Amino acid sequence: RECISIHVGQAGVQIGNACWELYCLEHGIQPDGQMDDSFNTFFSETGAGKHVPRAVFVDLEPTVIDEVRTGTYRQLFHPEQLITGKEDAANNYARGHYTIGKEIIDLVLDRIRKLADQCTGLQGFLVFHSFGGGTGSGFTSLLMERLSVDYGKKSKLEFSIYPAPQVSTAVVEPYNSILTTHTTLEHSDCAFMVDNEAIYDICRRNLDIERPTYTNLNRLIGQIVSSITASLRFDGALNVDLTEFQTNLVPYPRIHFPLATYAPVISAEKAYHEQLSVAEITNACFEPANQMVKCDPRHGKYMACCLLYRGDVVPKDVNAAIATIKTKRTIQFVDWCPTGFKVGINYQPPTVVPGGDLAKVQRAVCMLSNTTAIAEAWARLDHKFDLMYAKRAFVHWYVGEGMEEGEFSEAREDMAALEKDYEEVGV
Amino acid sequence: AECNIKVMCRFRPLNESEVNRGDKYIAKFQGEDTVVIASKPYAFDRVFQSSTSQEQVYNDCAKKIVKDVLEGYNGTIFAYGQTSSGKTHTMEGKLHDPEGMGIIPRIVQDIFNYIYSMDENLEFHIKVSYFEIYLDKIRDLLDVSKTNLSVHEDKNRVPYVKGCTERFVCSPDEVMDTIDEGKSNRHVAVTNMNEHSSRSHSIFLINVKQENTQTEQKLSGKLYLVDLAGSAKVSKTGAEGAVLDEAKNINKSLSALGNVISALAEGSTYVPYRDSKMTRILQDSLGGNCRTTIVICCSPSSYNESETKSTLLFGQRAKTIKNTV
Amino acid sequence: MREIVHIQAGQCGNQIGAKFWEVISDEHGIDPTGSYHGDSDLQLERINVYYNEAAGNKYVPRAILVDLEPGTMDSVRSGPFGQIFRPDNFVFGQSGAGNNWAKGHYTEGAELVDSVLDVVRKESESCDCLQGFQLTHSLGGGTGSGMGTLLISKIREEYPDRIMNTFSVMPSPKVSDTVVEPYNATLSVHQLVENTDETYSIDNEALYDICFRTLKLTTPTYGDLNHLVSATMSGVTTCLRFPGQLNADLRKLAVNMVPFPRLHFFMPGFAPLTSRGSQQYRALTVPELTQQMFDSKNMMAACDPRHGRYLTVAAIFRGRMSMKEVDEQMLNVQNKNSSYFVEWIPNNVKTAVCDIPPRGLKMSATFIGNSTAIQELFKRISEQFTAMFRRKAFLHWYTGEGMDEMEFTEAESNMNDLVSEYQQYQ
Amino acid sequence: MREIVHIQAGQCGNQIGAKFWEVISDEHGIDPTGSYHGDSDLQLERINVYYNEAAGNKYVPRAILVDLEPGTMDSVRSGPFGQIFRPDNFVFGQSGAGNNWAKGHYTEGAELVDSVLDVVRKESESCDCLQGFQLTHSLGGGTGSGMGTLLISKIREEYPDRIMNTFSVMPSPKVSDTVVEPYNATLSVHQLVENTDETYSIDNEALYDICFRTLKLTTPTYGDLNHLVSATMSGVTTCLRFPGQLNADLRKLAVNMVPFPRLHFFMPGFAPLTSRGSQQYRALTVPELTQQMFDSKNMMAACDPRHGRYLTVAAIFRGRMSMKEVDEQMLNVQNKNSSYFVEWIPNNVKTAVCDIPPRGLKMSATFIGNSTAIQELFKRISEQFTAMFRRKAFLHWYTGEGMDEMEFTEAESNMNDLVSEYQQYQ
Ligand SMILES: Nc1nc2c(ncn2[C@@H]2O[C@H](COP(=O)(O)CP(=O)(O)OP(=O)(O)O)[C@@H](O)[C@H]2O)c(=O)[nH]1
Ligand SMILES: Nc1nc2c(ncn2[C@@H]2O[C@H](COP(=O)(O)CP(=O)(O)OP(=O)(O)O)[C@@H](O)[C@H]2O)c(=O)[nH]1
Ligand SMILES: Nc1nc2c(ncn2[C@@H]2O[C@H](COP(=O)(O)OP(=O)(O)OP(=O)(O)O)[C@@H](O)[C@H]2O)c(=O)[nH]1
Ligand SMILES: Nc1ncnc2c1ncn2[C@@H]1O[C@H](COP(=O)(O)OP(=O)(O)OP(=O)(O)O)[C@@H](O)[C@H]1O
Repeated sequence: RECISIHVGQAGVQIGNACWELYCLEHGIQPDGQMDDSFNTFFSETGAGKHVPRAVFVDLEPTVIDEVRTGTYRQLFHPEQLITGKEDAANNYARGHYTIGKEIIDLVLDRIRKLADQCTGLQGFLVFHSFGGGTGSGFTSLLMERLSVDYGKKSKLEFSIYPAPQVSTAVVEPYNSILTTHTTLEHSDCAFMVDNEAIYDICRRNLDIERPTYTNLNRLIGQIVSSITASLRFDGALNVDLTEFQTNLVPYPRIHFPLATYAPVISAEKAYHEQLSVAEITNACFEPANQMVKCDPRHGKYMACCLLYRGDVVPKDVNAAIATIKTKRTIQFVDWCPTGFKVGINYQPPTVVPGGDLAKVQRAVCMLSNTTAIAEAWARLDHKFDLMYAKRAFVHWYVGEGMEEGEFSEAREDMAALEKDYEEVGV
Repeated sequence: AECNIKVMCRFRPLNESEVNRGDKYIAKFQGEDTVVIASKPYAFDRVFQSSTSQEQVYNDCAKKIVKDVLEGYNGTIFAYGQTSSGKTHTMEGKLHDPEGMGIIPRIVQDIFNYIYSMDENLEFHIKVSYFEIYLDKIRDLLDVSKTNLSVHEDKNRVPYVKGCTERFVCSPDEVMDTIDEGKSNRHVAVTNMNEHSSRSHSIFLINVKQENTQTEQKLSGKLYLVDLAGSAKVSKTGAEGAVLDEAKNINKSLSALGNVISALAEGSTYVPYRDSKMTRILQDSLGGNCRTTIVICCSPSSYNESETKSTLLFGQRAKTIKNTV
Repeated sequence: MREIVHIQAGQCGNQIGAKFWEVISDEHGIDPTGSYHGDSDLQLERINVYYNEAAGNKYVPRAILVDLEPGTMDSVRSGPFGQIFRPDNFVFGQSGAGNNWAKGHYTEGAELVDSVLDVVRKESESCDCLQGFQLTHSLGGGTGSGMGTLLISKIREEYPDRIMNTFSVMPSPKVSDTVVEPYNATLSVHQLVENTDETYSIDNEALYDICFRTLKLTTPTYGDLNHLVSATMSGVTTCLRFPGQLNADLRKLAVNMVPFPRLHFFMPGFAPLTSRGSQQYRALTVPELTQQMFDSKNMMAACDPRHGRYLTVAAIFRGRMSMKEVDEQMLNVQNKNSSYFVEWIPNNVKTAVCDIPPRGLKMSATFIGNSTAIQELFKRISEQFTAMFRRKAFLHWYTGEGMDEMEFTEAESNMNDLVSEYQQYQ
Repeated sequence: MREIVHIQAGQCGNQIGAKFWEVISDEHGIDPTGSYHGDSDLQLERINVYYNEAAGNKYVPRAILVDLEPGTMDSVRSGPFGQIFRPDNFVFGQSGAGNNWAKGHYTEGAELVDSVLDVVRKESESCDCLQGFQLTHSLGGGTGSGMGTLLISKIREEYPDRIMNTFSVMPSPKVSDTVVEPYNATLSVHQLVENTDETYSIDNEALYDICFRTLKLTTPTYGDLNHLVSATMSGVTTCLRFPGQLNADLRKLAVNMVPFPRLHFFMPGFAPLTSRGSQQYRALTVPELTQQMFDSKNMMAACDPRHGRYLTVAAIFRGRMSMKEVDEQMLNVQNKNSSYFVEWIPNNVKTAVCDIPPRGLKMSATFIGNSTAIQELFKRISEQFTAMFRRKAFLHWYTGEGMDEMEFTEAESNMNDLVSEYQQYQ
């Protein structure tokens, strides 16, 4: 019951800085790399009293891969896993895919094969990237093509980071987001999305962090990925493996875009002045104020909702909680999936990061939802791309890499064909 | 005074790699002017169907430009489309055979055969050069030493190529020798989609300085016979190594040609001819006193349907443009 | 590892270049003798991107200091930091350019640029993987304008893929220190727009304006102006010199700041720029830096940005700071001031933040901006050009070096075309 | 959080403004250096409403000190509290107004107000939510009268919802310190009544009268008068600066003190105003303060309230005190003195009490009053205006700045209309 991870781009490796911080903390694994069957999913034993992740960090720019090599997590990570490039993709989908992409995939794809044969219970994959720069967009679509044709049958958990609706770190990333989604549609088995201003807004309102940096964001993002894989790492009343997400949330093979959320997002001082049970955290995860993307669920409908709980949670009260969700009319499921609910329970609760921002709670929920609410984000992301594409803005960089007018049109009609499915299933 | 830029279309037969793959013959024609692709008519001035020959295309496409450019105006003929479509076949072909050869040597024979029909006192000073754009460098084809020429404006601010080996020719047989010398010097690599993949934008200029000894009215006609490269998707071609760097400057120029065509078609302000050096020498063709006619060679296969339909959008967007002749 | 070969040409380019090495050497804690004495080990991480390791823990910059007047090298050599440079890099002629573009481009620098090109090859082949060429020159005079564009042509010829970075100090009619300014400027930009990918249009008139209004200096020497221009050079390369929450390479700045290949003429800025009196009466918070960055008067070019619109801007921040407050300020400066931003681009801002501020200061920022208002610098230079060119004054001194009148015509057409295209997207 | 941007214009407005910052800084326990050293933490609660936080636990007031004479800023800068202000806020010309309304409004201040408006935008956008603009100016002279009303027009134009608070120091014929008093006064109030929502009509004649009768001072300097006017400014804003049993915002004062939009000309007061000898012979109880508040001679305007009637009055109290004794005194002062209160309004009194008295004093109060008797200040100014306007004396100095005679006619009509409407509700 293993699952190997890869981390592409600045956003991916920055997630790995905090995501593996809480994985090794949950299993008592110090940064030195030592202190039974729980840690085998994400840590392999090396001889006697030592552990190594099944992790790969790739970034064509050498800026932050070496930062881990000189940071505090030097002994934990095997130094050959920390793969680095020579020059930067520089916010170009084509540069990370054809020029600089094609010089290092021969190293990392065959290295990912090495971890496969080292493992036996490889369930699937979980990649970490963003649609902002060329690394997270170009190199992943290149690698996903060669990883899909290599294995195919195995699953892939895509934890992408959108560009926000109005907030944004760059100008060219609509070209990156529309081009990487043209290839990611037919390859990724599950596409989990994250937004920038939403997670800024969540910790400001609920957690009361008025001035967060990116390291504060990646703590709870790793908690979200840690929650879905906690059922594999620990025992519970009703465990769910990675294969449940493909069978429960993907009604059709093209609409495979869930939405992640987490609760209770509560600070240290508010935990004492607020009681936590399954009912209020369940209703807290469905409201738009706590969704990880800037899309309101009332505009659309929930096709499916996988509720993954942690900590001491009995199995009879969850049935009462989901009953209140079904009768509440502000959120409504589709008629084609009336029993749109899956429950998962784990006895081991979440762990608090030392020096972090989140507070320790006896129970927590990590709810995944496949819905039509993401079609609004696709439309406004596709709409803003049309103004730059109409004037041929920033096209001379991509076609200078080797592309042409054609694949931009294929990326446009593919997005319309994707939205053609969302308006179809929204009936 | 003012004329319309003449857009035409041509299709080849399905090649060996296309019929072996089992590509469907999606080409459907409603007359000799419109083609129906994906249930959409794409209108052109003359749609040369798949069964057309070399002589059939030349008699309707570039037969009129011989008389236009020798009247005193300038001409420009140039092919567009993805790789393996037949741009090198339609323009050059095989110059030894009368039937297999393309539009370029037929233009050569028609001008000289036309001039012999004229009176002896009509003097004709015909100088010809041949050069290409390779890695964004103006590589001369009739000369090897000159690596990169410089773009210069004429007396009335119109861009030309300075230092080009404008060889004064006398007979048409000498012109065929110049093309064979330049055809060998053209950078042509091998690819799975196109074995004869022209990796450069070859321009073959015919400057016919013509003046009558009796009337003394001097005239000049520039005829730019250009053969562009193909807009090659790297996924289909698999360009790696040196040819990958060639694909950069090729699609950069073709996209830049798409930029000025998209800029001029909408009636924009600037029309960036200075975006690329390929667009510079075409500035007299696009926004000058030339009766520019353009054909596009398109592949009829459904495998290349994406790049094919984009060629038609480039064509129909170019249809709304009018030249100030 | 994304190395950078530095070029300095002309008296102004050598002066801003000389002070530029003074600033970043203090950022890395490098002695004037070249020995490293920095406190933090992160300074020695990416020290290779501007220096080369030598024996005895000594370092030497990859600075190719070019000129035609030997007196400029003596001032740099006798300066506080002259001893750190390699003595071999000082390639210099005997006779000055005399403020003639054609001399440095055809006769004086054409024989010297062949010797300089071998040194560029020496520093490039010693690199692991060079990213771009950081050049510093003024368009006033003959050395920086004429020989500099010639040197850019050869490097662009041999390296058609690297990032050709230039800092073109171009003056205005408000400060006309030389009668031959338009011919030096109009002919230099004829080569820059065709070859280069970055052109930081800095003006002396704006630079003096900073010293009086926001810096509040009584006697601004040229060295005070060199300190400000050096701050912009250290700001744009701060991402690829230290770890940061968002590391944007110069290629990653060029991809966002260049929506079309010719539209690569920028307008730099820097903050906090506080006087000695206003030090304690100013908060170091992030919104205070942002309002000083986008201040119309705090631009280092004569063109006010309110007269046009930004195609795309960048803000390279330095020091520890929350990303959320940076994103809100990048958000707010396009909501209310949407008239100063073109709306056919949805998001005109680029962000970046390093985890190491400047030495002595707690926080800092650096601005890049490609505005449609910048065309008036080219418009007024064309007015000065056509004013002197209509009667052909002082053109015969260019004919002696083989330069023809058509080259002035081709430069003016390419100059005027540059004015029209910024007027299109305004 | 209901922030307040402060404006100071003219010599008198800068003097009362300079002493105003002296008083409230001592209420908050703020050093002249700006560092906070207060005993109670409640002083630092709403410190943002007049100050901005700075590094090193330093604070700076949001004081935009405007003038046309640079000598006024030197006196404020060299004063006991000049070092706390930001040096950037001191926007000032070179030549004084010369006691001409048209100079400051059209020629002298019109070029300077554009620079001042950018500083108003700087302090406003840094705020969270500004409530109103607290302006201080005298209607005598050209700077406060002419440039001040121009500045009020631009701020009222950009901010048509905020509370435009002004403290118009208007003299009487009993103290005629300038021959051009009526033209400066008549033209200034032409703009104030159309734009502003508060006009605290303070008179120098009444201010000197306080010093002799109830304060019993031998040599009342202007600084003694500035201490009294500062007490009124600190009194009206005491609700929104500290916790209180009834917190009335300036909008909550404007809603009660303005029964019709033009009737917004007030008459301030303050108590306890005791001499040095009468300190021990006076009880600090609440009824003793109330009789001093409503005392006809203890008003800061030349118009006695007995000659007319109060439309609506307010009493902002300070310090610990029972609400019942306050309500009885507010009740009793309208029962027996009902002739001095219009009865078509049932209750003409507004009450408010803070839980923090002034520094050094145990209890205090502050009076606001919109009386029909206030019209005689406008009547006598109209008599002086028509006396000089009937033969058009000294009008030609206003024609040089483009001001026409019809603008004097429009001001006089709006002036005389203001006199008639207070006569209506008398
Ligand atoms: N901000 C600064 N500007 C300078 C400085 N020195 C010169 N300049 C400005 O740049 C203008 C021209 O630049 P240069 O001094 O380098 C003339 P150059 O050396 O290139 O030619 P020659 O000296 O004739 O060989 C010049 O007129 C000044 O306006 C300086 O130290 N700092
Ligand atoms: N209660 C006080 N009244 C003052 C003070 N200074 C002046 N005044 C009175 O206000 C009257 C006019 O106000 P100003 O002194 O400000 C004249 P202003 O500066 O606005 O114009 P110019 O000085 O001509 O530029 C003036 O005649 C005095 O009666 C003061 O410090 N305190
Ligand atoms: N939530 C979150 N987003 C991040 C983080 N780091 C980067 N991002 C986002 O990732 C986007 C771009 O990601 P990348 O593709 O990795 O950018 P890059 O690696 O610097 O690409 P280059 O410019 O070519 O070097 C940015 O727009 C950010 O908004 C992070 O730590 N947390
Ligand atoms: N109409 C046609 N009939 C028969 N054969 C053709 C035709 N068009 C092309 N071919 C075949 O294709 C081969 C090469 O095609 P060609 O080089 O003309 O493609 P291209 O479009 O010129 O490529 P490039 O992108 O280099 O311009 C020729 O050798 C020829 O046999």
